[PDB]
Amino acid sequence: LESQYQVGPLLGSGGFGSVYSGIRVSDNLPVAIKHVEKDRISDWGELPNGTRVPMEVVLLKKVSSGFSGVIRLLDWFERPDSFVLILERPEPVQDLFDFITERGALQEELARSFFWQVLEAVRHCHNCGVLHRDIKDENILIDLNRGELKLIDFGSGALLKDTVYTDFDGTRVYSPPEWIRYHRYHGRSAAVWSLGILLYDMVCGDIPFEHDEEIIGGQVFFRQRVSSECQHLIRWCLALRPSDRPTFEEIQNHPWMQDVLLPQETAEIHLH
Amino acid sequence: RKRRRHPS
Ligand SMILES: O=C(O)c1ccc(CCc2ccc(O)cc2)cc1
Repeated sequence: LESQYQVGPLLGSGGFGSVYSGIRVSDNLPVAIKHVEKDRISDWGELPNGTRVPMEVVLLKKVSSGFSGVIRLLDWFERPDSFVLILERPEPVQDLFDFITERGALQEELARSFFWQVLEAVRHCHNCGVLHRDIKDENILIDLNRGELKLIDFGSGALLKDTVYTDFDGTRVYSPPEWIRYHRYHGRSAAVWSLGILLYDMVCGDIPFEHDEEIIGGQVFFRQRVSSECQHLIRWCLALRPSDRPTFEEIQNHPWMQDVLLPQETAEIHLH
Repeated sequence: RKRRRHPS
């Protein structure tokens, strides 16, 4: 209903998709109003009501408990040719891709805080039965006042399963070598690979690989001064064989990850 | 060096 929301202009000139600024009339809460065409939907799911919805709606609902680290779906609507998703809109924000573009390689203290929060957000997803499958800096929002990161865009995600995945519609330069070579992957170890790409991206200022040959080659060159502890974590996440990669527990127990800043400290030291 | 976004 355009009676329940005041709809404003397109956000980000379409870079997030068909997302418009909005305000919930009930209480002036800022929202992001995201439109998805039925004709362009890959995977469908069934709601507990038996209603057929896009998988993105199913995954968003499963993670929407109010944990700060993922975008919260507040409501959704079906239209003849589309679904409309009402998402919370934190302000002020910048996405982590733009943030790294203009700040350059991040100090390890800041990368540690950001990476730690991404890890907690992905753990939350997996605990809710959700595999995001498109972790990358473009899909992470920074709340610049609170110092809190938010994972966004579940449009490539899937229900978390323990069996093999044979489909993938995330970002190729973040996808693991077992996907490039065999078009097969398991969810957790593929997520860990994309987190290694993300961590390299943060401390070096851009992702390490652009070509399939680099992804499968097993060589990580560091173009920026990076501590030995951080290099070790990155190389571990980017092990060619999935079983050689760390678990989320091993990542968060790694020496490089200790003594993380709180979100508010992060904002005060690095963002304000 | 050119840093770019990558569509899903
Ligand atoms: O989950 C998604 O796909 C998704 C989630 C959130 C957004 C909104 C981002 C934003 C927030 C504030 C602002 O001022 C400008 C942009 C878009 C897509």
